[PDB]
Amino acid sequence: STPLVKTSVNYSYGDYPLIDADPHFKRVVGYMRPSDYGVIGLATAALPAGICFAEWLDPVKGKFARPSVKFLRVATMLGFAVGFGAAYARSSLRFFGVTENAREYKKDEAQMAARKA
Amino acid sequence: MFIGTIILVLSFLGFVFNRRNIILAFICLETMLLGINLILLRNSVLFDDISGSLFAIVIIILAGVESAIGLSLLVSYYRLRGVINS
Amino acid sequence: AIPFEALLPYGIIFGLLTAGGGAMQVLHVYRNGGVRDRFAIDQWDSQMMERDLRLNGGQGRKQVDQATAPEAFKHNHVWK
Amino acid sequence: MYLTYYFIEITIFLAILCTIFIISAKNPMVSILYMIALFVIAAMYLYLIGLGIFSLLYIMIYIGAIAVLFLFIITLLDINSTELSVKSNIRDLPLVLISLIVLTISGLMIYSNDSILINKLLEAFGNDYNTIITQDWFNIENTTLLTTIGNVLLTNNAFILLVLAIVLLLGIIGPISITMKHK
Amino acid sequence: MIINIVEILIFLVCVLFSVAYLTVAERKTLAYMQRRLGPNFVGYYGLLQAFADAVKLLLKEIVLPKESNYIILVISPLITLITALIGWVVIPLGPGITLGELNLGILFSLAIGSLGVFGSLLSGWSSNSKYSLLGSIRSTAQLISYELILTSIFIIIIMFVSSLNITTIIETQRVVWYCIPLLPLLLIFFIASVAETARPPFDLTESESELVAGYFTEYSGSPFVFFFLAEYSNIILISAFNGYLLLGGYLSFNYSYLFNILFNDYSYVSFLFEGLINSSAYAIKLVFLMFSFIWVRAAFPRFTYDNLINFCWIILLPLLFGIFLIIPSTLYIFDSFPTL
Amino acid sequence: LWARIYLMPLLQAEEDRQTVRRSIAQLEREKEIMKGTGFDVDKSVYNDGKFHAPALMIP
Amino acid sequence: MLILAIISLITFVSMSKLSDNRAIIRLINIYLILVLVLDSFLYLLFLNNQTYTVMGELLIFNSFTFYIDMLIYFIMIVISSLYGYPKKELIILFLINILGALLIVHSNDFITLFVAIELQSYSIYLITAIYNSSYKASKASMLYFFMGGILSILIAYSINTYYSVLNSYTLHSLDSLIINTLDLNLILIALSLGLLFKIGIAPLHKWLISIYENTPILITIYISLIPKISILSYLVLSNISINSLVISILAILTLLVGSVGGLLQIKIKRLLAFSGLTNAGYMMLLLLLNNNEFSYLYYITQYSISHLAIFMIIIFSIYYINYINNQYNPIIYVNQLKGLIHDNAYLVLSMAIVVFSFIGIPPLLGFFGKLNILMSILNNGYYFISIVLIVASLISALYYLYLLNVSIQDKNNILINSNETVSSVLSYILSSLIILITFGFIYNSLIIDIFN
Amino acid sequence: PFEDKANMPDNVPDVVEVGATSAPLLSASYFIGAKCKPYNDDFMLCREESQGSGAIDCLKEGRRVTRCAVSVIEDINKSCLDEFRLHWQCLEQNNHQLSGCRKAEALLNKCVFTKLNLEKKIPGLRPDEEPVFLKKDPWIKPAVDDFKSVRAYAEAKK
Amino acid sequence: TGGRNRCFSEWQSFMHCTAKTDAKSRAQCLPNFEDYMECLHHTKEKARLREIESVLKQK
Amino acid sequence: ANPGFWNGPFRYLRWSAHNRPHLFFAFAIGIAGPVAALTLTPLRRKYLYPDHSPLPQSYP
Amino acid sequence: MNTFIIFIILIPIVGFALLAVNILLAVYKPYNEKRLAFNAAFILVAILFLPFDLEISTLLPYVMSIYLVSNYGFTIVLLFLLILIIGFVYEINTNALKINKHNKPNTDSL
Amino acid sequence: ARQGSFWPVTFGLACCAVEMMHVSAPRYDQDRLGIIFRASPRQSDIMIVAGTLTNKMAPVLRQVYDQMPE
Ligand SMILES: CCCCCCCCCCCCCCCCCC(=O)OC[C@H](COP(=O)(O)OCCN)OC(=O)CCCCCCCCCCCCCCCCC
Repeated sequence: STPLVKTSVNYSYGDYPLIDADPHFKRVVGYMRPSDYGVIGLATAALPAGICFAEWLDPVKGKFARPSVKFLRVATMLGFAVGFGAAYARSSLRFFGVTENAREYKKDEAQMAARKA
Repeated sequence: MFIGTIILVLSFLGFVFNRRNIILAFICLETMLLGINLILLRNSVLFDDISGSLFAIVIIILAGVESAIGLSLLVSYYRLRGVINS
Repeated sequence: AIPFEALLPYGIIFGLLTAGGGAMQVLHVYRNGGVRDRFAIDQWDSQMMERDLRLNGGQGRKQVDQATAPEAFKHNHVWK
Repeated sequence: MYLTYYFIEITIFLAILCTIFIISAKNPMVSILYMIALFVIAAMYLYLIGLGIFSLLYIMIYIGAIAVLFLFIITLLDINSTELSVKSNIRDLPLVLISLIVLTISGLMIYSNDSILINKLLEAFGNDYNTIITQDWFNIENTTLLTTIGNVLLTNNAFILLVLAIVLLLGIIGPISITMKHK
Repeated sequence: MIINIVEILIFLVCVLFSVAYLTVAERKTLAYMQRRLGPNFVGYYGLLQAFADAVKLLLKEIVLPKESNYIILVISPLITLITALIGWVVIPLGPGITLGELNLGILFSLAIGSLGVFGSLLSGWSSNSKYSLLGSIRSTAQLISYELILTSIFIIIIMFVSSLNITTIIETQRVVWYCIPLLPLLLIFFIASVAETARPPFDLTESESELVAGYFTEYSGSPFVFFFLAEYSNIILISAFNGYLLLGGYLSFNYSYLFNILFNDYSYVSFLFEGLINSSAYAIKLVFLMFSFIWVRAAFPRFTYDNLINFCWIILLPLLFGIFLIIPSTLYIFDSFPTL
Repeated sequence: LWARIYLMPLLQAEEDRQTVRRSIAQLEREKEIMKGTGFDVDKSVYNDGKFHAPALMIP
Repeated sequence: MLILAIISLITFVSMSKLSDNRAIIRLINIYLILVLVLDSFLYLLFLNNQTYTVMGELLIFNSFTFYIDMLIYFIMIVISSLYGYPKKELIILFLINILGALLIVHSNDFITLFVAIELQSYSIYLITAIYNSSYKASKASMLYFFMGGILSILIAYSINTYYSVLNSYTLHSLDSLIINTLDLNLILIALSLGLLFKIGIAPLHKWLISIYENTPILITIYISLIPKISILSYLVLSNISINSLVISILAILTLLVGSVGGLLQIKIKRLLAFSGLTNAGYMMLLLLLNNNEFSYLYYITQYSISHLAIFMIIIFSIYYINYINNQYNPIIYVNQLKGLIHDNAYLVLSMAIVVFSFIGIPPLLGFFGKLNILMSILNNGYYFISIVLIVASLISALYYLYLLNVSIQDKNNILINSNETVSSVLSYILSSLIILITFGFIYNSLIIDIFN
Repeated sequence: PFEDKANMPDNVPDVVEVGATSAPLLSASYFIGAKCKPYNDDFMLCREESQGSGAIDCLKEGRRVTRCAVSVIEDINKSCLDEFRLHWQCLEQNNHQLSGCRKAEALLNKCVFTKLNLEKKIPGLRPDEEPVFLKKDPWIKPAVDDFKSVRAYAEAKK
Repeated sequence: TGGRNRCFSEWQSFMHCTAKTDAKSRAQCLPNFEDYMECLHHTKEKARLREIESVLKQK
Repeated sequence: ANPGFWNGPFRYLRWSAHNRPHLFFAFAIGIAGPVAALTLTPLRRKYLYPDHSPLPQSYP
Repeated sequence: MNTFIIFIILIPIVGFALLAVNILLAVYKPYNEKRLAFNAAFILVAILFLPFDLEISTLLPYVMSIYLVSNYGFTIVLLFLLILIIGFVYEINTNALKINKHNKPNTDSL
Repeated sequence: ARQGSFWPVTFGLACCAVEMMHVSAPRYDQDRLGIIFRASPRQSDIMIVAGTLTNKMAPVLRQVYDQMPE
């Protein structure tokens, strides 16, 4: 809904970040992709220390110091963001097969129940 | 398409035979980017609505940044702003 | 009170553009005949108003008074 | 047919007459004074060809910004000019430029359509002779639009717009980090 | 063919006679604002001073050995031709329904107001004086920096319009008195409008004797009246341009003229009257605007170039980019977009 | 625009008869010009058989 | 996820105290983690190398282009580590140069291509003169700018003629048009020669080389490698002209002779600049092919790792010279590094194996770059171009071995008393060890790209 | 130079049409809509299905769809002659701002639905339609000085 | 990226030729393709007009 | 005089909007744009569909 | 013809007219008596002027047809303005002149 | 026309320039007559020498006098 009969094609999995529109498709959609996740939702948490692992990467930036001072917050943000994309890279698929395929168990039922759109 | 090829070729061999004044060379290289659009626009007019003219508005918007980087790099053809030199 | 002298140049600067607007209105009703003026409805009056010129002047409501379809216009122009 | 209003299209003679000035000027900046005359002749060409919109775009953004910037530079740090096209500086000019003009005329001939001969080289020069195009009438054009369709295509091809956002980003960050010289 | 050339002569004599008496008008209103009286002596009443001054200052004509005459004999004619006069090609609401202009309005005015700037720059290029051309580059730099935030705001007010021909803004604005009542950034347009046509409280490159006893070049003679007339004519054009879009033409008494012309005339007696009151509306919206120019001439002093570029590239422009982060946003929120 | 689209068949048919009547009459004129020597006036240039419009006419 | 990184760290360089040696550690680790958690697209990459298209104009070829951007990320991580551990505020435009290069390795259609080659070229024009307190860089940047402008309008004129003959733009719409109107062929070779500005094909030859010697060494590593792989990776991704139809073969003949006839050079930068030119000329020979990309995809990495390696080795060799050149450029003469084997000869061993790389002795690189190149040539039948490639390899090997023979003669007076300078040593050791142990896993890649 | 070509002939294989008249048919635009709509739909459908094959719906639909419009304008020239006439007379002024004559609209529409019993079905269910009595809008400027007495008398007599 | 063209009418009857894989029949699209080309440049149109004006020249 | 300092954000936004406020009140508009653009999907509560059209070619 | 072409043709001749009035009757008799420096803010202002013009040239077709791109052209141009406004937040941090000579350090004695 | 506008250029050296700027004062206004002086010797008509005139000034004064229209 929400727009005209115009279409927005995007089958996006790359290094230029995109998302999805309201709806008209058969591929992965916008709001359903953040849901239908798994216990890999801490994969974004695994990167949340990894860019915060730059302190472990500090092998003597200056002479004889450690613990880079509080811009790690910034790094923490990037430590979120890339991992968020990595969670958003967990498009298992939208109703294809021959994969892990919990979508036919946790999203086939939603397309069954929502029988008015 | 005589109208665009002729201005393109004259800008080009003006950029060749330019044994005076670095900036005349620089603006001949600029006028190449409007010798090409007189080709592109009349090909789009002879064809249709917006197919090549989208590339035309692209090359205008980018020719701006061309001249911008060319000036802001020509400023550094020397020392910077001004000092003793030779 | 108000400046009786200073609003006299504003009075003539008012009156000049006033007469300048009135003259445009008069010269366009005399140009078009006793009607208002059309704006650019682009690509569309060149269907519509050109068709009116192919039939008549001004406007008319009838069935059809054409002859050889009132001489159907076809535009031609040189190659670029 | 209003005799001059048919050869008002052939303004290319003023284009080549301005461009023959553009490489042989006296001062270094009377040339770029003539460059805006070249651009406004290009605008006259585009208004005549059926697109006055891009004429007014060129007047707004070329001689509004970039030619203004050429004049802006050429005030300060003015380069040492060789004086004019002297005969000693017109040395080795004709001996390659004549052949180059011929070869580039053959390149304009190589822009022709499909003939694997030199017949296409003569065909484009006679392209106006056998032909004058025939316009048509309005079959179902609902809404009026000239550059609106350009933005419609800029919505369909949105990604190049979001990337030339990055090229304008570069156009502003570069001149900061090449001339400001932070302390 | 004869009607349109007498049309164009009426409109040219209106604008020329207008900008002639405008300088006497502003000097009078400065004078009453400066608690004195203006030109009160010239000839027959005291409305005539500039009309004698034009004939006066023709008959001077010097030239300078530091400069080619070929540029300065034409560059004040350049801004006289293009900046002053053919900005009126758009017929900036030639105040009736009709104009002397076909269509595609606002960006033509943009292009010609853009075209005036190197008319100023090449003017200041002259005479090869190492203290002069830096002042020229100063003038032109602040001039383009406020051109940009004329441009980037009257392209965002037409986001309530979306139609680029001249009239459609004006027929759009009669419902709301759209111009200032929905948005007061008119005032920053106004404070932009003193800069891009510098008749300003800024006076910035008019460092009249701070340089070697001359400010611009002192190209006196016919180039002086050219520069003088073109500056004042750029003022009334950009003031009309304010009264064109972001201040309104077509005052609401013509909207109420449905309750007046239907009580006055029977049926279309040569359209005799409505163009006149419409012109009256646009004229009183225009001269009341430039009365504030003549205020701000004599209210606040010059404005200090470094702070002027501070005033462009630091404050007004980010407020501006916020303001068209919301005017696409708010109409999208509240109901919807405009058609064309 | 809805108003305009209710006019859109009508006006186009107004042209369509014309672009029948202008087209074949031009072809008949060229039948007069090209008679004598046998020639493919009576032949589509487009190799698909479907009706096209004449263009690029010399005046 | 590069655009998010750019817009993040342009805000991060804003409101920074001009320390500006930490932000590159953040960019290095960010690109490292992005590669480490974005390699998971390789499973969804290829069943039969199924392409995936963004909006009709951008292409994602999951075997080829998904390896090319991984190489871009890899060499960027190496460059970013090289600036860590003399700098100005510049990694924003390093990353946007990367963005442009990755767009041209993903560009299906010419509008995206032209935008991105020009974005890329603007990045090169800027990076050439960030070190603005030079007289070398000031001249080199303007020269690079003017000729990039010429070659830019050559690009755009080629594609404008392409639009003039066909109202489409995409090479997807070329679709084996076998009537092959001759101007389509001439347009396409014009577009080829236009994109081939960066390789400096022997009529376009000399101008790059003075630019390479007039940049600092921390820069000429970066722009002897980025567009070298970028424009050619575009040029092999779409095979423009199946063969040359003798136009391009003449260009590479006069290149691979007439740039290896540039033998006698005393300046280091000129020397390995010609090296990186001629080894780029190599991979132009399989631009002359069709349906062949494995040799190209393997030769990029199994060249560029070693190109990066030899630049990193002569970076490490500044410490041992007992003379330096200008503030921006340390080591420009070959004869500066004479007795290096009497210094830390393990790096002499690394320099040895990475120059024996470039000559192509078998068990590390050359029997896997040049072997794939030669099988791709002789698959087609270009019999003459094989033997001229062999002559090019021998004469290239001569000035290659010039470096090792000046590297290990005898030192005048230097052995040992020092402090250390390390923790980037694992980078050079990683490149050298991956150079001389690829013969182990030279068959796993042969299966993996057979399945992609 | 947009020179005009004005050739003349007449082609045999069909009965000739009857053309239509000026821009005042914009007033009659909805009036041909609901009556001649299936004719319109079949015409444009037959045109679109014959992919490129135009000039073959002329004898069937190019005649038929014009016959319907000629019939409608003859009915409206007998039914509500001056009610049509003052309405387009309004509507040729005011740039064809079709908002600008929305009071003589109601007169003409009441006359049509009285005698020729048609409507104006603008398709779309969400808002209100043709009776708005604007109340936040752009009604008119010159309110049709020969026609305000007409709708006033229609409020008076009817 | 193809706006409402004056030559769009020959995409479909070229693309429906390449709907099936007869671009590997390699000739089934050539009438369609060169009709697309004559929509692009009007070449044989123009030669036809040059022929008829040459016949005009000899009267 | 004191500039803004980040580490107390409720304090920072105060001693931003009080000492260098002229970018604060810009970016308040810059956050009033898109955040309010996301608080509309309940606030329209299905208010209206525009329903415009080019030519409606119908079906069989 | 006949509409405004008369204006843009009449006006240059009027300019030459009021010029060429007093070139003849003004008295001339011309008797007698009738490198450089810099700053970054005198140059970078006009250099950075140009991209912020032609992004308005980018924005101008979008604001021409704001309709026909509903709910989606808004999103794209919001992303465009985000990518541009971060360039603005880059350039706010630096562009100003610096007064070179104003010192204040405390004074010490032995 | 020459008698009406009549603007000078200030040369204005001493106390007599204080009375000159008293003519620009509102009591005995210049602009009730037309006297609107520019600070530029080419745009001028008459050259009011006010104040005393030093030996040091006089070449500057004659040089101002020469760059002044006829
Ligand atoms: C919220 C709901 C609505 C949403 C839509 C919002 C639309 C609102 C309308 C636009 C908002 C108006 C914004 C006005 C911008 C002016 C900002 C400004 O001038 O900043 C002052 C600044 C001071 O300089 P600085 O020292 O650098 O400041 C730092 C001090 N620590 O800069 C300066 O140096 C001051 C220089 C100003 C020069 C002005 C000269 C006189 C102008 C007065 C004439 C105008 C009056 C006529 C029009 C009024 C009509 C009523």
